[PDB]
Amino acid sequence: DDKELIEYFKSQMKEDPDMASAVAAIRTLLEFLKRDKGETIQGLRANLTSAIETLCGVDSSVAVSSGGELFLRFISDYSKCKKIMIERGELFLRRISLSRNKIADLCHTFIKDGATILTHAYSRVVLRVLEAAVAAKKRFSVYVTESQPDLSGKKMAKALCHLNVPVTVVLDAAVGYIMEKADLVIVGAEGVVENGGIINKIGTNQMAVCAKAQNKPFYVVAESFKFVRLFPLNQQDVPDKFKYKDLKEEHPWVDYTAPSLITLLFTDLGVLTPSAVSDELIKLYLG
Amino acid sequence: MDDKELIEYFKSQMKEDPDMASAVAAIRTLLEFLKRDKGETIQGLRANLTSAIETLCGVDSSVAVSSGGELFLRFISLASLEYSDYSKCKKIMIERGELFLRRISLSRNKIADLCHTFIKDGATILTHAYSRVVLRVLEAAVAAKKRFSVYVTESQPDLSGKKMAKALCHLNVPVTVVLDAAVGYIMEKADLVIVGAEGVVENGGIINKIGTNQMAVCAKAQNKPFYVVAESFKFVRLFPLNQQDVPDKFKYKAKEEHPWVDYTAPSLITLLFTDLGVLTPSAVSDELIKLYLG
Ligand SMILES: O=P(O)(O)OC[C@H]1O[C@H](O)[C@@H](O)[C@@H](O)[C@@H]1O
Ligand SMILES: O=P(O)(O)OC[C@H]1O[C@H](O)[C@@H](O)[C@@H](O)[C@@H]1O
Repeated sequence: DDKELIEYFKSQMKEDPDMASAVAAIRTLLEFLKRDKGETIQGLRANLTSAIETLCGVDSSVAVSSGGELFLRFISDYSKCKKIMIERGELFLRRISLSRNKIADLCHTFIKDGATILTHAYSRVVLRVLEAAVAAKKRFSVYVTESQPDLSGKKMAKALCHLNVPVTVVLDAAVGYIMEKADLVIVGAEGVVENGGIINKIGTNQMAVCAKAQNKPFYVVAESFKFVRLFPLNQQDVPDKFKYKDLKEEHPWVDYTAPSLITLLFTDLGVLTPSAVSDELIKLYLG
Repeated sequence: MDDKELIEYFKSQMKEDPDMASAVAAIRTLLEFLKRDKGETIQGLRANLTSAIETLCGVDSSVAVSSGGELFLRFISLASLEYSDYSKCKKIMIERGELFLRRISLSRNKIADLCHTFIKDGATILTHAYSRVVLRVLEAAVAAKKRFSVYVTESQPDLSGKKMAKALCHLNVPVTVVLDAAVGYIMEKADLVIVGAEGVVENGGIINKIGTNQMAVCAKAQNKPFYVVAESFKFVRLFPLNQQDVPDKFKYKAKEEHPWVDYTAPSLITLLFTDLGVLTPSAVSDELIKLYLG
C-alpha cells in the first residue's frame, strides 16, 4: 500500500542519509515488486507505474524521477517474469552502487597539489572525490558557499575538516569576490540534462558564470542515473515540479547551468564534455 | 573636542537621521570640531583635523567617510591662503564647510533627475541590498507616474534587501526578494540593474556591499545595463584592480571569511549617475582628478 510504500522509502532514507534519494527509491521499488501479491503481469506493471509516481510525489528531486524511469526501463508467465525482473532490478541496483566510486577515481586526478577548490553547498559526490584526493596523498584547500537557505555549506565544511583539509565558508554573495583565489570549481548536480548542462542547488549558475569570466575550469561530478530527458534553454524551462522540491519572495531550490558554462562532467560513464552527453544519454536510455 | 567627543556626536548624528549619508555624518562631526575647537594655531588645528578624520574612520569602515572627509578638508584648507589670523581662517573655514555641506545636500536629487530617463515603463529592475540613492531614483520614477517592477536580493548577512523591499512596497511598486544565490537565476527576468556604491574608485570601478561583483558579472553575460548611482563625495583615491587590492580597512567592519564589500571593475559598469553628470567608467578618473584639484 502507498502509505507504508512511502514510509519504507522515507525510512530507507532516514536510516542512511548519505544514500542518494534515487537509490532509496529503487530499493523501495524493488522491495515493492517483491511484496507484490498480484497475479497478473498486467496489474503488476500498472501498480509499479503507480508506485514510482507515488514516490515522485513525496520527494520530487529530478533524480528520483529519472532514476525511476531508468530502472523501470531496465525491467523489460507472471511467476517466471516477475522473478527475473527482480534479478534485473537487483543487477541495475548493483551497478549504480559503484557509480560514486568510479567517479572518485576519475575526477580526483584533476586536482593538482596545492590546488584551492571552490564548491557550492553539500554534495555527497564531491566529498567522495575530495576524500579520494586525500587518499591519494594530495594536499589542497577548499572554499565552499554557505548556501542559503538550509546552509548545506557548513555541513560540507564540517565534513571536510574531519579529514583535515583547510576549508573556508563564504557567503553566497561572496562567490564573485572569492573566485580569483580558486584554481578550479567542482560541484555536483541533481540532474544532467540532454544538452550537457545541469540542475543543481540555487547558486550554481552564478558560480559557473563567475568561473567562466575568470577562466577557471568548472567541473561537475554526478552519477549517470541523474541523466534526465529535458532540454532547457532558460531557467523557466526547468519544470516547476523539480524547482520547489505588492511584496513577494521567489525561492527556487535549484537553478540551471548551460553547457557553455561547464568544462567537463565526471560520471560513471566516463569523462564527458557537455556536447557529448547527448550521445551517452541515448546509449544509457536504450540500454 | 576629544576622541569619544567626535565618536559620540558622529554616532548620534546618524542615529537620529538614518537617511543621512555616513560621509555627511562625518562632515558634520568634523564641522562641529572646527566650531568647538578652541586651539589657537593654524596647522595644529589642521593637523588635529587630520586625526579626527582618522579617529572617525575607526568606528565606521565605510570608505565614503574617508573620501568625503579628505575632500571636505582639502576644500576648506584653501581658507588659509589670504586669511592669516587663525581666527579669520576658522570663520571662513566654517563658512566654506557649510557651503560644502549644502552642495552635497543636492547630490541625491541631482542624481534622481539624471536617471529617470533610463527607467522606461514596463521595466523590470534588479538591485542589490539597500541604497538610499537607488531608493530616491525610484521614488522619482513612481513620482513621475512611471510603471515598473523590482527584484532585489536579501543581501546577507544583515538582510538590507528586505528593508529595501519594505520601502518599495510602501510606494506600491511591485517588488520581490530573492536569495543572494538566485541572482544568476533571476537575471534573465530583468531589463536592467541599478546599484548604489560605498565608493567610486579611480578607474571608474565601485566598492559596494558584498554581492555586487556577482550581479555585475552576471549582468554582463546576459548584456543587461549595469547602472551605478553614487554621490560625488564617494570618489575615493584608490586604484584596486582586484579584490585583494581593496584595503582591509574598508573590507571588514570588524574558518569563515565575511567581507562587507567587493570591487566591481569598470569593465562591468555601463554608466555612473553622479551629481557631476552621467559618466562612463572611463570618464571617472579625469572627473575625479578635477574634483580633487578644485
Ligand atoms: O551530489 P549529491 O549529494 O548527490 O547531490 C547533488 C546536489 O544535491 C542538491 O542539489 C544540493 O545538495 C547540491 O549541493 C548537490 O550538488
Ligand atoms: O546608496 P547609499 O545609501 O549610499 O548606500 C551605499 C551602500 O551602502 C552599503 O554598502 C550597502 O547597503 C549598499 O547597498 C549601498 O549601496
